[PDB]
Amino acid sequence: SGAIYVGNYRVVNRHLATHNDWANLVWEDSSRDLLVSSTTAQGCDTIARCDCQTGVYYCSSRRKHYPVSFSKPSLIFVEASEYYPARYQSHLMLAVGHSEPGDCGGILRCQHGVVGIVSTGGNGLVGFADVRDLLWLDE
Ligand SMILES: CSc1ccccc1N(C)C(=O)N1CCC[C@H](C(N)=O)C1
Ligand SMILES: [Zn+2]
Repeated sequence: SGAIYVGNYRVVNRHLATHNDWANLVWEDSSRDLLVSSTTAQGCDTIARCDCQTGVYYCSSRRKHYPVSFSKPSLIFVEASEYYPARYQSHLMLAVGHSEPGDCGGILRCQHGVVGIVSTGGNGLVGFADVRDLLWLDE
């Protein structure tokens, strides 16, 4: 679980969006596993605008923040789960790190701010949904 709170926006994994989220929708993309809903109060997260490939992510299944190197946002095969059929997920970055289902929503941050949120994983892999291209989150 977890979200990004920037301006009057709440950014969550689309597969974990609550009933309150769909009733206040701004934008969603199934192929990216992202959903953005509107908020009444202003949030304080800053979105990174960079091409960093090193950062720190929060892993709820270990209660630890880990430093990682991560790939550039790409179209990557994601196996079928209870939330999506087998498909390519776009704008996804992989790192070598622990993750389990339950860790989705953990923030990945670099020196410039929020880069993305945990969205997928594997044996010793963790995947993050990038948000650095969503320039409109700033305005
Ligand atoms: C952190 S998720 C995880 C971690 C280790 C191992 C497996 C997973 N699973 C199952 C995973 O990748 N998911 C389930 C949630 C939806 C994901 C998606 N964006 O399509 C696919
Ligand atoms: Zn950066």
